[PDB]
Amino acid sequence: IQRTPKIQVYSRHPAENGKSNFLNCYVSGFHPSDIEVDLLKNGERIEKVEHSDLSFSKDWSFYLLYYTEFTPTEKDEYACRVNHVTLSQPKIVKWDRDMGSLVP
Amino acid sequence: SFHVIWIASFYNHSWKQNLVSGWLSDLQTHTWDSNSSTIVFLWPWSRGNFSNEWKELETLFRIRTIRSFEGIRRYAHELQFEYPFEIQVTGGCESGSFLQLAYQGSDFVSFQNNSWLPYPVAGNMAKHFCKVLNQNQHENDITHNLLSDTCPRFILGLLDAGKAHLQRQVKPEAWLSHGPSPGPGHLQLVCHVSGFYPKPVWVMWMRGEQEQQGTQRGDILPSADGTWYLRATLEVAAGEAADLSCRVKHSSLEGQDIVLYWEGSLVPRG
Ligand SMILES: CC(C)=CCC/C(C)=C/CC/C(C)=C/CO
Repeated sequence: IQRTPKIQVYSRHPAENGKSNFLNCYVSGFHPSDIEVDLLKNGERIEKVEHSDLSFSKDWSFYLLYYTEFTPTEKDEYACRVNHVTLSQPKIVKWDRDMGSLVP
Repeated sequence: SFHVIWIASFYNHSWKQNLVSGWLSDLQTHTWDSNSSTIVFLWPWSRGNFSNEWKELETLFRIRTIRSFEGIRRYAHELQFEYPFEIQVTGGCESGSFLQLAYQGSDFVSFQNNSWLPYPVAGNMAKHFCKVLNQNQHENDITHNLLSDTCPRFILGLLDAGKAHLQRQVKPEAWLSHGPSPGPGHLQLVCHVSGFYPKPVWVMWMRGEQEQQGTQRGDILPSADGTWYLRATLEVAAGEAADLSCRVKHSSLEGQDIVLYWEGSLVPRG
């Protein structure tokens, strides 16, 4: 039957402005295998994103890792956009990072 | 513990996609090239102790995939296979051996001792599929020898050649952040752990020596460099976030746990 994807976003290293890092989007638990996943920078699609080979778990649900090398700045906001036959609309999961304390 | 996965998506009678890959324990080691029709070796120790045997392994897999796709196309209507459908197969070994096939992501048939047996839930359509798969007993004997004999020879050439890879110890790094903040008056404390290998890891929020049993450990997620990632979250009231720390235990640290403290701009201090 059909299964909706679980979407989990994470960076390889702690967020540090000006330091190169890796943004990851692990999409798993979905069926069928046709899916479109995009990494977003300030709402704009990031080009030349790599993804691992399609695989599946013991329960036959598929999973994929999308990733790209990136350098965050203070204003930038990153997220993962996934569309699938189980979704009414593309689901967007943000990369949650701290920007330090708010007040100076 | 080597196993091979096989993904075949049948969009219609004249369009398809085929993805194949081999795995040692949890490390991907081989990939099939549909255009080149050859086995690609992800790592130098993926060739094993076999030299050139690979040409037969390729053409054997080439023939058996040619028969599979044409056989599925021929018997699709007889098997009540409705486009678009997907067939997944995983076959492997360990003392153990397995070969299972799924239709539309559900258990359909499995290869037991010397023949394909249907999963009783999959109904008469799986029994008819086993009739086609069990047409030639010599083909099933070849499948039996691949699982019981050919695979242990494959692990012999792979596990010994790449033992330094699976047993390597890579130290984790960790950091702290605020979570999406569930509930008014509460905070979500997030402890990230990335870059560690192998997979077993220990992470807990602490108040001194007292493990905080509210620690919600996420899934261990893969990283493209071969290491792993994990988030462990603790939800606390805004006032009682004092003297909290994240402690990470890992085999690579040799007892030198990583300890991070909810401190500084995280609190935030004055
Ligand atoms: C790699 C070895 C020696 C055994 C693993 C079992 C195997 C080759 C499974 C192939 C999966 C498959 C559906 C192939 C196309 O029929």
